[PDB]
Amino acid sequence: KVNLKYDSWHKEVLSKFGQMLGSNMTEFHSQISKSRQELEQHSVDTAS
Amino acid sequence: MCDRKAVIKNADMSEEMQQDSVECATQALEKYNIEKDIAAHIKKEFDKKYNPTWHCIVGRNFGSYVTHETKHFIYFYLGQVAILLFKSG
Amino acid sequence: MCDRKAVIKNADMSEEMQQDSVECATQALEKYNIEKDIAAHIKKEFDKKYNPTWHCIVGRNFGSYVTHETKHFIYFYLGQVAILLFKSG
Repeated sequence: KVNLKYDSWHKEVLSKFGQMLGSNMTEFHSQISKSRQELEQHSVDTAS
Repeated sequence: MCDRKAVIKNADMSEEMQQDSVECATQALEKYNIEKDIAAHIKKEFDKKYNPTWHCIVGRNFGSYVTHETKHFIYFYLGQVAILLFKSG
Repeated sequence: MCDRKAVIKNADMSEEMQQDSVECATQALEKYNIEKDIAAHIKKEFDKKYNPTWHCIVGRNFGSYVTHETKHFIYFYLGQVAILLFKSG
């Protein structure tokens, strides 16, 4: 009984991390999709 | 339905198109048995869907290094079959 | 030089271009032990020589169906190693 309890507790504890993993995924996307445009943006000319 | 879990081994992608790739590659593998023909089916179906042109390979032992269009590159595993698909052109 | 006879299956490109592919592919196979690095070598040296964008696939079994611009397609065997090199970009 307590071994099954350990297993269930460990599994549900594991389940918490996916939210923060998705958070870092969102960070990945925000970096890449914006950085493509940002690298295409600037140049030596354009006296702005 | 044989639950061949997808492990996507690289992608410069959005997620919806990756899952479309997984689903349709599973459909092709269920429908055909020739790796060349699997890649052919997947390549035509994406060429129809998200506008040409891609390049798709289906196989077990193969290594690749190509240049692709941004947000248009996937490479995953279904069962024992590695499937790469990148848009360039 | 181990005379790995380049039995060439599919080809839409010139014979000197074929021979350049075959020579530097012997070069890539004799220099590298990983098929991914071999393909990276060949694609990079074709990008240097015959301009981007090349796509090289080195493997022992795989299914390929790609769109290539004309005069830029090779698919041959060095020993048991299948090599598919095509330009698309």
